[PDB]
Amino acid sequence: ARALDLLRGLPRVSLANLKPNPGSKKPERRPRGRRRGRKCGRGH
RNA sequence: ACUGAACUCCUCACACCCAAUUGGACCAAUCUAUCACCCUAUAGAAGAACUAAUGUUAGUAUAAGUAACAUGAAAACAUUCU
Ligand SMILES: [Mg+2]
Ligand SMILES: [Mg+2]
Ligand SMILES: [Mg+2]
Ligand SMILES: [Mg+2]
Ligand SMILES: [Mg+2]
Ligand SMILES: [Mg+2]
Ligand SMILES: [Mg+2]
Ligand SMILES: [Mg+2]
Repeated sequence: ARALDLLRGLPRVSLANLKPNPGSKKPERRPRGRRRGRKCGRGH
């Protein structure tokens, strides 16, 4: 099982590494900007 | 016969010019948790960034040193005159 030793190939897994899993939460878009929102949920 | 453009070719480098709406990836600053020690990495947040709403608080221009405004005269400030 190469997993544990492959992990041993790095420094100590400190608190600086606990990443949310990619696909954890979709981006919290503030309803604005040049791309997502110009009228923010109501239209003209 | 030329001159005449993002049409096209010419050499690089090409996924870099609609309307809403939707869908994905990055980040301005701050706080926190570990890092780090001239502005820093990665994560959880969240009152999270403005050329404007006939917005409001402070400052300050302009119109401008303009529009408008006051002390009867004289005299040693005794007093006289109008
Ligand atoms: Mg072309
Ligand atoms: Mg288009
Ligand atoms: Mg940045
Ligand atoms: Mg905000
Ligand atoms: Mg402003
Ligand atoms: Mg204003
Ligand atoms: Mg004038
Ligand atoms: Mg005058």
